[PDB]
Amino acid sequence: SKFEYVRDFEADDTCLAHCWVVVRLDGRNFHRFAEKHNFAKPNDSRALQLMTKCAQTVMEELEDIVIAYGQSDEYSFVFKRKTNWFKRRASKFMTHVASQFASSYVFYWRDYFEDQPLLYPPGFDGRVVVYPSNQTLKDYLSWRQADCHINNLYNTVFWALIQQSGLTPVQAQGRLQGTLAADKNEILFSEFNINYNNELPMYRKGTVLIWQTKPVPLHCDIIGDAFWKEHPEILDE
Amino acid sequence: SKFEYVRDFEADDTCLAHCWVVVRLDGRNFHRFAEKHNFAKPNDSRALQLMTKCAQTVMEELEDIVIAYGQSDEYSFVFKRKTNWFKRRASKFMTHVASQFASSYVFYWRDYFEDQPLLYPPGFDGRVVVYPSNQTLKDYLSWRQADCHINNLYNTVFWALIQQSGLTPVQAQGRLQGTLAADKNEILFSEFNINYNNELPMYRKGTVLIWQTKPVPLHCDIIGDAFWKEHPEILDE
Amino acid sequence: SKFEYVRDFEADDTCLAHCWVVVRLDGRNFHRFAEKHNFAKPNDSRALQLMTKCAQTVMEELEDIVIAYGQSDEYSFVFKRKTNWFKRRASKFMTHVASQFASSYVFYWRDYFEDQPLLYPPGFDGRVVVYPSNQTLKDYLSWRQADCHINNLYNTVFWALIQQSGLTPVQAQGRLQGTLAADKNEILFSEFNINYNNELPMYRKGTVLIWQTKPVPLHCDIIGDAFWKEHPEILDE
Amino acid sequence: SKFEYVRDFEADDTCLAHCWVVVRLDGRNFHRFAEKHNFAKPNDSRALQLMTKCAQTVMEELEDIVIAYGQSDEYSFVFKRKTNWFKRRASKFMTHVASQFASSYVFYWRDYFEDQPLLYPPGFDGRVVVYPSNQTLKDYLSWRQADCHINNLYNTVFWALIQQSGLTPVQAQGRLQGTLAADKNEILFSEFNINYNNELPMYRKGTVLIWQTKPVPLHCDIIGDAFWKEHPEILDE
Ligand SMILES: Nc1nc2c(ncn2[C@H]2C[C@H](O)[C@@H](COP(=O)(O)OP(=O)(O)OP(=O)(O)O)O2)c(=O)[nH]1
Ligand SMILES: Nc1nc2c(ncn2[C@H]2C[C@H](O)[C@@H](COP(=O)(O)OP(=O)(O)OP(=O)(O)O)O2)c(=O)[nH]1
Ligand SMILES: Nc1nc2c(ncn2[C@H]2C[C@H](O)[C@@H](COP(=O)(O)OP(=O)(O)OP(=O)(O)O)O2)c(=O)[nH]1
Ligand SMILES: Nc1nc2c(ncn2[C@H]2C[C@H](O)[C@@H](COP(=O)(O)OP(=O)(O)OP(=O)(O)O)O2)c(=O)[nH]1
Ligand SMILES: [Mg+2]
Ligand SMILES: [Mg+2]
Ligand SMILES: [Mg+2]
Ligand SMILES: [Mg+2]
Ligand SMILES: [Mg+2]
Ligand SMILES: [Mg+2]
Ligand SMILES: [Mg+2]
Ligand SMILES: [Mg+2]
Ligand SMILES: [Mg+2]
Ligand SMILES: [Mg+2]
Ligand SMILES: [Mg+2]
Ligand SMILES: [Mg+2]
Repeated sequence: SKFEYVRDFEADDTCLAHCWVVVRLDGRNFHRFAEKHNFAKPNDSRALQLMTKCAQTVMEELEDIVIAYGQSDEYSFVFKRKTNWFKRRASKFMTHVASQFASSYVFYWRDYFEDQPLLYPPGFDGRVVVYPSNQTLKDYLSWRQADCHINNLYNTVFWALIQQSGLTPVQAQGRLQGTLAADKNEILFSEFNINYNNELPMYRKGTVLIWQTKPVPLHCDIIGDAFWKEHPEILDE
Repeated sequence: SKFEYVRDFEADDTCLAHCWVVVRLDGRNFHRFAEKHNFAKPNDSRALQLMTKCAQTVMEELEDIVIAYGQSDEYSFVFKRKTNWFKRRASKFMTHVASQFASSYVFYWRDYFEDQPLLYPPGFDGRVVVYPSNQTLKDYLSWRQADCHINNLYNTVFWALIQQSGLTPVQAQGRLQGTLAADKNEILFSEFNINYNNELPMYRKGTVLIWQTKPVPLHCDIIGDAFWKEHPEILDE
Repeated sequence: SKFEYVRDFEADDTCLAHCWVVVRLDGRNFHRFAEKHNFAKPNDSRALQLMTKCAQTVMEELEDIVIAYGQSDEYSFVFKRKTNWFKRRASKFMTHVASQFASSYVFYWRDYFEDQPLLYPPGFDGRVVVYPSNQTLKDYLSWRQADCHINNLYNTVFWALIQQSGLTPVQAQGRLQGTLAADKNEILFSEFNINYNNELPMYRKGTVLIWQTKPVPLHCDIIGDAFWKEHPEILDE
Repeated sequence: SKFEYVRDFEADDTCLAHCWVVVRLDGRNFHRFAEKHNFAKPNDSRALQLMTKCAQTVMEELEDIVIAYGQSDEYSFVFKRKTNWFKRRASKFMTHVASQFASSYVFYWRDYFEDQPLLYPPGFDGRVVVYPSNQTLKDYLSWRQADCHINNLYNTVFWALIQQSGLTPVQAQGRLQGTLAADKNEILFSEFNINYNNELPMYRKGTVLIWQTKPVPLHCDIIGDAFWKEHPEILDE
């Protein structure tokens, strides 16, 4: 050797046994990316589906992933809790998911933005997070979907006031400050004749991914017991 | 909130202060990748330069990277020890580097393999490693370059016995087993008239990357004090 | 400051939320300790009760400890899973438990070994371990009690062959090698007229500690659902 | 097994190679302890020497400790950077030091407080901290000694105003608020005829411990190059 001792400094990063491991990817500086690639506000069917695409690439190229959830510039992958893939080394789980996803992005870019030219190669960030119980995991997801629902309902009526109402951003925010759920939902139905509840289920619920085999996308609620009692092969395994 | 508590389970991963942080990327299952994309043995000018390309993308899109080194299906990025980028969160450092690199790969694929068609989107793995001293860091690099030199000298004469000598792999390995440095180096000069020491400096030394501004590639030795006394802006900062 | 920056190098050690934290203490070089303080084989009522003593000291001086279990030169303390004591910093949990226990040992030494003189100050080691589920925690305990039962049944018949049978250690081990449960249990009943099942419940079951208030010691089985259905205030909290 | 799988949940805690490991002990609730055991303000020769005692116990019973430093209710042990004791497992280093120290405390209590009766068994806390360079380590110590010097100079004149000047605490603090170094140092020399610089070197410099063999206590400055150039066997090893 004479130099291989340096390998000793590599610290362990094993994830806690019998726990759900979760890798959450989120595009870097994507606010600036959507700009330069003219993304549709508040939702851009192309983007969401490209992301859902990459997501599947990942769910197929990697392993033990029993579910994924996407929304905005992000995706979460939930590996089977008894996974033994890579000895549960957190560093592996996050870097493979992250790299795979990022190379799949530029790859399938044309399939979704046939007209639009990818200006530069995009960045993504990762992280691993361990959830000890099905409840905590479930809660994690709900935290995400719910985050989605709170952002879409905000952006939908936020951009309708800028575009279809001709208001500068600084205004639309000043006008929506303090509004409740029914508050915004009304500003839509009555101020733009938009019935939120009719919006695409991929904008107000995000995207789910399950095996059916292959990773079939869905836009159903995952916060309610129903979805889970309907799909028990996912958690009790 | 009502669900945001789940965020609390995200464990710290801060890297030890005043230490060199190092991210080392290495292509996944690349043995099978080089196969399907017909890579040249023992070296493939295209591959090495694409890698060196991505590497620069990374050194520009990210920050505080004072040096990089590449070889085979890998690259190491050494961030400035007093870096404060991302509060030294190991998870960030590795996933950005990994994702960026992977998206840049498919992006600039044509520029290097204009003829060859990228068959699928490639995978990369990451990791962070902290080195407490300039000596240990330097040793790390030497470990890499030296690893490079030991593999190239082995593969060069390993493939010359299979290709230009018509030997099955199982043979060439049985014939090289136990050979010393001068042993292989001779099997070349006298059995194929190949003077190893004349081989491309990018095959037997790998690739280095420094600022000159922009990331200029080099193929000089980094194991010898010379290189460092010649470039002190890199370590003593 | 001018020197306080060094405080920054103190790494986080927070234990995973909603998880059972467990500190397990085990006397250092106690084999040599029991020797010099003439401990009774295979059990020494003094030792076990001193340990159970210290254990209570700990359960009172520290907090959120919902249960403890002792045996041989060790004790395990199980903190309430939603504990927030010390922000769940693993380093605190283990060092307080360890120090407290060690000072209580020398303190109450006379109360248990009134005749015997403590020769030197004894050492103890600690560690923290996180268990994600009640099942895993329960399993942990069973692992301990069961370890206890497997050692006591071995030592009881191991020392009866050395003392009451006049056999050198090397022999008694050669004679017990390969024996089953009923094998040793018989070597007792028929070779020394000792009915194992009649042995003190503190030798073959160890010691448990629960609040009743104060930490009341017990010597009942904790591997069987009974104990738990009998004491639900412990886990479901 | 059938239960031993639970052992798998024990996470690694290895300290970074080629780095100074440091265990810092600090008495728990000692403010209340000194009270009940009538400690002398601002310094109590008994306490400081008992602590320095325990400290030596530790430096002898454990290993690779190349130096220690004490002051107030605390002590720091600095293990030799290339130590391999316990595979550098942080959990071991801190719990042994902590337990050993705590049992030695109650043990040698009489030798220092022959008159005073130890009321209850005392608590201590631990932690491990890794320093990458001799400079950072040195700085750590200076941080401690300097902390000592800043507290002793504050307490000395803080208690002289309460005792020898008959002022309630709330006052003495209101009077010392905003004073500089020369400010307090003068309030002494001129208001109580006390020349600080003449105070015991164990009160304004703390305590150091080196091998000479055995752990010989000292009260010299360790912040100045002198001490180190005078003792090079400690760091360059
Ligand atoms: N117009 C448009 N922009 C979108 C859409 N989905 C995501 N984005 C963009 C704008 C959002 O600021 C961004 C996602 O939020 P982030 O918090 O990740 O912001 P950003 O990516 O700048 O931050 P980060 O990369 O995490 O540092 O992606 C979409 O459907 N349409
Ligand atoms: N023909 C050819 N293959 C190359 C060249 N550079 C790298 N490779 C391939 C073959 C090597 O097995 C591989 C790099 O070694 P690795 O140990 O990373 O193997 P592999 O990527 O299969 O493992 P891993 O992905 O780490 O699990 O990349 C090249 O210039 N020419
Ligand atoms: N005679 C006697 N010895 C006992 C009794 N309880 C414990 N011991 C002693 C002998 C055992 O070897 C030791 C506990 O087992 P350990 O595996 O902890 O051994 P030891 O303490 O030497 O190792 P360690 O300190 O963990 O490095 O304590 C007892 O009741 N009677
Ligand atoms: N009278 C007196 N008290 C002392 C002496 N040395 C230490 N102490 C006591 C009073 C100080 O508040 C205490 C050491 O400071 P700490 O910050 O450790 O306070 P305390 O032990 O309450 O906090 P902790 O246990 O860390 O939670 O020990 C001494 O020589 N004389
Ligand atoms: Mg983010
Ligand atoms: Mg983002
Ligand atoms: Mg986002
Ligand atoms: Mg590898
Ligand atoms: Mg590879
Ligand atoms: Mg490789
Ligand atoms: Mg042990
Ligand atoms: Mg032991
Ligand atoms: Mg034991
Ligand atoms: Mg403290
Ligand atoms: Mg204290
Ligand atoms: Mg203190």
